Amino acid sequence: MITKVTARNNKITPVELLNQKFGNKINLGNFADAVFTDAAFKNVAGIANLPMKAPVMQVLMENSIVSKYLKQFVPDRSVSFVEEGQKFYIVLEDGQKIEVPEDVNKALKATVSDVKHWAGYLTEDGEHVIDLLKPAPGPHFYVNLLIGNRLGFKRTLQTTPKSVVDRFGRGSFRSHAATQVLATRFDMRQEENGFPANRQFYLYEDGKQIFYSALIDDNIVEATSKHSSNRTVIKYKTASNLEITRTIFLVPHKKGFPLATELQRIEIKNASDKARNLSITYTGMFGTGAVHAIFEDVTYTNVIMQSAALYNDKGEFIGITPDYYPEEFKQDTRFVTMIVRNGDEKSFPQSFSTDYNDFVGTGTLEHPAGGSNLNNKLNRKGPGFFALGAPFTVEPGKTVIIDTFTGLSSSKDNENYSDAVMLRELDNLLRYFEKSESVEETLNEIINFHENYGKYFQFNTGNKLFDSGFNRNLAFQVLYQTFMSRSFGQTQKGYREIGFREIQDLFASMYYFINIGYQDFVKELLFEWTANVYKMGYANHNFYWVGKQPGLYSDDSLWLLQAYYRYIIYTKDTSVLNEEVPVADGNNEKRAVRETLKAIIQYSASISVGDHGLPLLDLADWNDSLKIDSNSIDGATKEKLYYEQLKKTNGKYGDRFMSDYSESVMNAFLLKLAIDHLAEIATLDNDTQLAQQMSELSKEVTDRIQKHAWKENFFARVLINRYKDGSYTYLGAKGDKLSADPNIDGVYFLNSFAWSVLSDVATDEQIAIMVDVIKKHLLTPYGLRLVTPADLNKIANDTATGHYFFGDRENGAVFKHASMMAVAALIKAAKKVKDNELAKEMARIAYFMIDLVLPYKNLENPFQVAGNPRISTQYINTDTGENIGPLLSGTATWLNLNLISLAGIEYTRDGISFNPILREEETQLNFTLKAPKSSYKFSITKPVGFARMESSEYELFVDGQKIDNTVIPMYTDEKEHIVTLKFK
Amino acid sequence: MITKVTARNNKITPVELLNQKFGNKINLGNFADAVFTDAAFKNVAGIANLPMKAPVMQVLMENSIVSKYLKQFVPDRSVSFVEEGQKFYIVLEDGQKIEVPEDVNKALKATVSDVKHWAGYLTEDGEHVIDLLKPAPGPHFYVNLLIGNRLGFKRTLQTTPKSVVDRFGRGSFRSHAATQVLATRFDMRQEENGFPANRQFYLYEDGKQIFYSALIDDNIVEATSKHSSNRTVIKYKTASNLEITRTIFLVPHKKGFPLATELQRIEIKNASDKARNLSITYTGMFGTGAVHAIFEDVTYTNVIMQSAALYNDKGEFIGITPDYYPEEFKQDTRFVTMIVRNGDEKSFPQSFSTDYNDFVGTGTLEHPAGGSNLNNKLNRKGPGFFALGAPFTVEPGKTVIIDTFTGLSSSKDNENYSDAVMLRELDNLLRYFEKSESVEETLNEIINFHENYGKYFQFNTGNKLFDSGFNRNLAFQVLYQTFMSRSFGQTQKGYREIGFREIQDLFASMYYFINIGYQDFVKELLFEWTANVYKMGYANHNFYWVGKQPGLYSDDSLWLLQAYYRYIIYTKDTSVLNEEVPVADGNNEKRAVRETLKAIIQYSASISVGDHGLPLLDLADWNDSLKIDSNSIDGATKEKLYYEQLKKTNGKYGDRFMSDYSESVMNAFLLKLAIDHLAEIATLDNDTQLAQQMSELSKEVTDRIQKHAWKENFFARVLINRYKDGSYTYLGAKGDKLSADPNIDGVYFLNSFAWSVLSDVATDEQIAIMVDVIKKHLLTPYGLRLVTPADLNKIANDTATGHYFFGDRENGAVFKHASMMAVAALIKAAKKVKDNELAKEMARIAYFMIDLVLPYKNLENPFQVAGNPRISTQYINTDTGENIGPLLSGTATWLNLNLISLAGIEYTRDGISFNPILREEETQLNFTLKAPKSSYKFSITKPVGFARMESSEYELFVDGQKIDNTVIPMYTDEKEHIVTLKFK
Ligand SMILES: [Cl-]
Ligand SMILES: [Cl-]
Ligand SMILES: [Cl-]
Ligand SMILES: [Cl-]
Repeated sequence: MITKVTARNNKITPVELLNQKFGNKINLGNFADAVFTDAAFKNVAGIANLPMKAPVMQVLMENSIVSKYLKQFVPDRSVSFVEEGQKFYIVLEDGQKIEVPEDVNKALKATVSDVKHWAGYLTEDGEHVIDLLKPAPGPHFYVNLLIGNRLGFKRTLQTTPKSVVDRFGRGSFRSHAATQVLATRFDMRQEENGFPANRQFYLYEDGKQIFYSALIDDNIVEATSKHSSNRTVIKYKTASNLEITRTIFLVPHKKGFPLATELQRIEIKNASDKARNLSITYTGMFGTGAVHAIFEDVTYTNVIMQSAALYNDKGEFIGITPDYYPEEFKQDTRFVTMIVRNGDEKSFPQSFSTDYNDFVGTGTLEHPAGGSNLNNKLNRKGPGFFALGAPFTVEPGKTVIIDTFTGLSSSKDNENYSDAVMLRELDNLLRYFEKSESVEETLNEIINFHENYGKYFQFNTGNKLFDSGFNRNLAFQVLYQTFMSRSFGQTQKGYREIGFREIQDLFASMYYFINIGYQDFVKELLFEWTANVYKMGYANHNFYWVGKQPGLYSDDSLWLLQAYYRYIIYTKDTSVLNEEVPVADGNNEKRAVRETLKAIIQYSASISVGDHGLPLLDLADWNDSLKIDSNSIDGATKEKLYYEQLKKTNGKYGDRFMSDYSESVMNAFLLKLAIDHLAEIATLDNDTQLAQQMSELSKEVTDRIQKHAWKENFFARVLINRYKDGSYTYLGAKGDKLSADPNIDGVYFLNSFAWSVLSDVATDEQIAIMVDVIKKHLLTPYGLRLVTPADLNKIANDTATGHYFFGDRENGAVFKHASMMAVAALIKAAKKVKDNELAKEMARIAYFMIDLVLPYKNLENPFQVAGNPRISTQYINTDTGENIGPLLSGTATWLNLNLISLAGIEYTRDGISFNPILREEETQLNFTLKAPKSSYKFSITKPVGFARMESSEYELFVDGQKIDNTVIPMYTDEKEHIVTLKFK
Repeated sequence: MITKVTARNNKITPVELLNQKFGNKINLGNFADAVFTDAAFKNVAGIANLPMKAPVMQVLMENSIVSKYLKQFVPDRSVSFVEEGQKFYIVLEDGQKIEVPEDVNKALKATVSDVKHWAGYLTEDGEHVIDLLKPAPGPHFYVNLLIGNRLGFKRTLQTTPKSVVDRFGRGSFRSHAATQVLATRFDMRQEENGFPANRQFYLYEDGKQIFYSALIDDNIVEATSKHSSNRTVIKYKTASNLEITRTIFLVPHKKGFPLATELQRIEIKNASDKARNLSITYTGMFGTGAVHAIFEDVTYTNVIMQSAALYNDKGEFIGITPDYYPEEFKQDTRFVTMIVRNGDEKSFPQSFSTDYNDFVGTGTLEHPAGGSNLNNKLNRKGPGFFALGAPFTVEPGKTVIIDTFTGLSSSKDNENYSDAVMLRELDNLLRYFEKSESVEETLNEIINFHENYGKYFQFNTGNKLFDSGFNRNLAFQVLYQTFMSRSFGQTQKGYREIGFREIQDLFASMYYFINIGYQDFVKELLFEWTANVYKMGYANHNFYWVGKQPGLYSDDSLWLLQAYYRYIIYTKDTSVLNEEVPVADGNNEKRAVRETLKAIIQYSASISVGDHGLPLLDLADWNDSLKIDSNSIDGATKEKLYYEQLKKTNGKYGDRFMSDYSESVMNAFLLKLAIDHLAEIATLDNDTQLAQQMSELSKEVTDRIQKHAWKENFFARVLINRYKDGSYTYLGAKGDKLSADPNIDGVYFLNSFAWSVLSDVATDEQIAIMVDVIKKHLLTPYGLRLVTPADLNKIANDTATGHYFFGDRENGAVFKHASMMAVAALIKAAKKVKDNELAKEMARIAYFMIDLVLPYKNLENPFQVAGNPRISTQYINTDTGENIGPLLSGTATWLNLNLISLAGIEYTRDGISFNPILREEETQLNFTLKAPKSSYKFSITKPVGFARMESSEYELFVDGQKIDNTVIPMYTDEKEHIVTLKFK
């Protein structure tokens, strides 16, 4: 009877149909756009020969002239617009070509004139200039991320403030953890991160609204947004020649300031020849302290608070704070204030409202009925809506500046906390920003800070989109992730703690922090992670103020050896091994770092191992889908069972924990690398016993991996020990019996390849075999997928039943973080494998994948690939090519490592092992590199084609002297050194 | 330095300041309104002599003419408007009285003209007629609640659909449990129950928007809403003489229909002299199946679904369904369809959109840029936004009808479930509603169903607001709560299961259901609760599909004896005692109801008792604040410990469980009543052994309560057993040492009084003493508070510190459910106490409290008392008098019981024990009463003053015969009997 047609099962698209109906009576070009004319999909209206994919028909339908014109043909007849000469015609299925009227011709010409820039463009400094009327490619594309600065102050990760701002300034603003200053919204749309009033304001004249910052109407003649490094600037021009500018940024911390302050400066220039008597109404919504009650008890969120007014020492109203009854919601105190600067005069708000219903009245948020006559009523309840009002006359050619300060003080940074602390810190803040120029000086301080931070590594290639993308945008994102991990963004809105394994972010950022004088901050972070390791060697899976989930995931601790290795090899600072750091078990116990590193290795190499001597998988490892063992145990449980086992069987600590649990081959590689790292650290520390022990153990673990985990054509991913009849014994290579694709024998995991190489286990021949498998079965037109299709229900039960349509997340996506770990392996191998043709191929795959993740390239075909042109996104949908959020991701961290590796930089025992791998079409590469006590300018030349030091002829010079040693010294002479490499 | 002034600490209000500057220069009347002119509160603008409190200055400020005029004086000068003759003047502090201009005079006259009806009015049938422009007293005031009908079908409480509708049709619509059909909103405002698009639509003419159902602009000349029993009707008239009517109701279930369907009929009449070519765009937002991911992973909610189109057998598009990938979200299937009826023609939508971004475009939801040219694009992602479009020409004087059907099919009502089941059920639904008249016939069926249901008891007094409020509105609410408990409303939006103790709702509703032929449904509910009792006698605290929380709260099982007693005494059906019902412990074990009732009593009278032989409190009882014992145990834990104790101490089952846990005196009263009830049931069942055992146990328990819980001037609330030195031994009477009010010796709990009387434990002298304490310390100007101030930290560290400002919830509110249980006690005692002056006083308190809870009285001073004039609300704030939500409450259930009790009806062994208690000022009371096999007309007359059968002279007649027996038979002769009572 009734039938159902899904979006995916719909037989044909509008553009396919347009081509069928017109493709051989007009030239449709390389791109076109079309819409079905009715809900049964039999006819289309389209337009030919666009420069890229873009929703042109949608914009044309918003135009009353074109819309009316089309209704003489649609819906019963299909039509296509076509431009010949500089005239537009409409075409019918029967062949009639009708020259469109003059007014339709103009509208069509204006609409197509700049399609190539509809998603905006990048400045030479990598800032995104966005048109406030144009459609968005996707919900992350027009988003900026802002951060404070708590360097030099306590608990930087846990206390730095953070904000998200879209092109209209929508979004939210948080202090520590998920403490909301301006309210988050948890609703149906990814596009809605915050309550809609946040950061927005209205202008009035003669009691009538003339402007709302989140509404572009016919009275707005220009409106653009510019996302830059740690600030957003939004500009509008009215038909009445008012020029409005909004600048939004977070205040860097200073002693005595509130823990979080977001500053929004509003400049209003009267570019007309007549004075105007205006007023502003500045609005927003404070976040609730009772976040869970938004779901459970909205009335509770209202009754537990009231609004309160703030007054300076002269008795003048300055703004609003939401006042809470319960003690648990009094440990933070929010505020909003405003100063109006009008010539000589400084003034504060003259009126306010604090009840959304009274403010909107019979109107809407875009056109509030009470917006021009604020009622000065302090609301007895929440929610903490606010509106602050002030009048000002602005003379011809003059500007009025309104500075707004929104924020929160907290017990997290103050003993003996009460709202009296907020009032003192707010006074400190307002005194600091009393002089108009202080706001611009602080903004310039922010700009200069991030510019200085980025100087660790700077590309100079003349592709300015690439150079700015790396030198500014990626450098900022890696700083952002060091402080914020994966805890905040446009669509990351729930409370998330710091995952132990996300020490990875420091792998890339540590060099940046060390080269602006913050080596001690890097050490602090290393020690903070180290305090989340237990005596036995497992780790809290997550931490924030304290740690939780002891040993729940099997990979976690192993990542810490990579962090220590990177730090110690770069700085030669072995003193960190002797730091006495709290053990995660508590009871006031401390242990030297060195002994904790040994314990990490002993847990995964000796105690928590399976029948083949490889680390147990436990609940899961890096891959949360590998819920292979349904009766897994965490580390606290394992520890108790382990001591009971040693007593029952007369064992000694360090003996294996006995079980039929499955083994993680990826953990085996992380462990082998960790052991190598500790061996090299011990050698640098002149600790001969530990170096010998670790070198021997590395050899042993390598032997176990080769004997038990190489399976025909790949390193397996999991070894399975509970089927003694042999029905299943491994997952992750040919013959595993677990493929869900009839055309593939085996399941193949990208990380088995990547980590076999990064750990220096895979032989050259094993690499060649695995790369062939990757080319055939893991490399898609959108990049390297994480794994091939598997049927894990044959061995396990519940991370089962699929949740995604093909292309999304676990159903076949390109996970860009994993893709970048594979690229790290491809680069490392391309530098050293003997076979130059294997090296060439691996480098081609590396650059292919980097090209699919570089954010600036999202502006090449933005309405297909979406993403965000200044900030990474997490995955590529393999059905559509769309880059899909969230923003913060291991992608950015490993992309940074990978581009520096391709430029040739690896830090080793004796200095910089220099071995660059350029693109085949590049003939030059130039960059600068900072070190703590020296600097370098690197220049690389080569012919077109693949070239690498392993197989190509070259000449290397340092400071004008031809040298044969490709390990460049780490200089300490406070000079700039010139490195020149010329391939023959 | 900076100072802070809270809403509550603000020294003086605007009206206080208006009175101070003008109160002896003009007569400000009984009511006035005022606003501060600026943020420092030094001056005011106000208006004199209003008929009630109302936000008049707010409405005046929305008026351009009045707002401009007031700027000649404000903010520097205070002003008051005043009306002399029928002309308006403005007064200044210096005495100047200024006749205001004529345009200002007109605006002022118009604004004040109908203030007394700004919150709407009630029709004679109790329906709330609401103006769509006027402000709301509070967020529950303009709300209606809708319900389906699953009587005659399986799992009624778990499967009946339900909806919330405000005056604009905003809100949400659910199937089983918290399954969302139309999306709920969990955001900052109590006013926002649903996604804003839900139920709303636009009209277009010549490509231009002319109407949006949720926007009243200058082109709307009339706009009202009428909330009635189980439907809402919203009417608009445009300046162009279009008349638009929306009717919203839930479809009663029929075999073959979807489990949930909400029908919205839209009627568009062209009351002009020229035909109009119009189109409609009908919108909404489907609820997500992944509710938790709205908070945790919004991107997930989008990617797991796509939109799909629906087509009838002729290939015509009919609507949209959101299609889900994961199996767990495929067990319900949602739909929306639409039919346009235009003269002879029936048509279906010609276009649709399913992407919110494409629909709104550069516009707003109120003015969407894509609303008149839907794109016919099926969205590959969620959220499930929908817009259905259709054109129609409407001739002069003619009407077009658009019927919309929104709903969900479910596996909860169908084996072998898939979306094919939805398509079949939708076809059945649309075939049923093919003929235009079927919609009106179903609506009339609903109206007639609720009118017939209410006939069990009908008041006929000189007050139609009271009569309709009881006979229609309260009767509906009690039905609603029988099906929905406390699980849904404007602000009740989380998932809530059925609380065991909320069997209370059936105490009132069972008589209504029995008198429309649904006695078997009442039995089924009794058996359903009985299956949530464990063998030992404790109960699951909550249940829905299955039960949970075994014995967590100590009072739960005892309420079931009141339900069985009411049922058995009314019907004489003792057969239910022999029903074999599953025990909550499972393992396919069943037990006869009789033995389960005995076990309930044994648990609280013998096993789970403390040192005084009274029931243990456990975690808490009816009162969730009595977390006195921090090491409490649930029933499963207690049962395991109990069997171990019987073995260690050589005991027998039925012996006391030994502990120092605290005892609940309220539970002792519930238990004593339960025992009396089982004794009487056993006597009716001719079970002499059980009757004698229960009568003896009642005597024993009464003696325990009198000996151990009467403490000088009150029955205590908790006995404390863990302080062997006597430091504390009770809570709830003089001398308990636990008061937090220096002026009160002791803590007093309203329920100690109420349940001591309802259980027939309190002596007349005890009642007199407790009523005195109540008058002095529990009776406020807003009614009976639940408890006096207590400092429980002295016995239970681990506490709270309070969470509310004074007046709200636990900090001193009038909890209206508890107030009604106390009124039930006051009525019971007033009928029987020997002292007529005590009876008179208690009846006065009873009617005082009833007057404060009757919903229709919320329209007397609505901007102060708020609430909802058709539906109860939960509490009264004792600082302001505001009635605060939520809507569903034990208030309605016990109000219904109390008003019937006051009218004189109590069912006893031999019939109807008739003993009415009228108001002193009443001289007559007439009502009708239905019984299963007879009916009654009751008439009572008396002179002014207090009269009751216990102490006043009267004559009682039945069918014309004077009688002395005040127990009227329950007749079975299918005749109407006339009962006449005349007090002398
Ligand atoms: Cl994000
Ligand atoms: Cl993996
Ligand atoms: Cl509610
Ligand atoms: Cl109580």
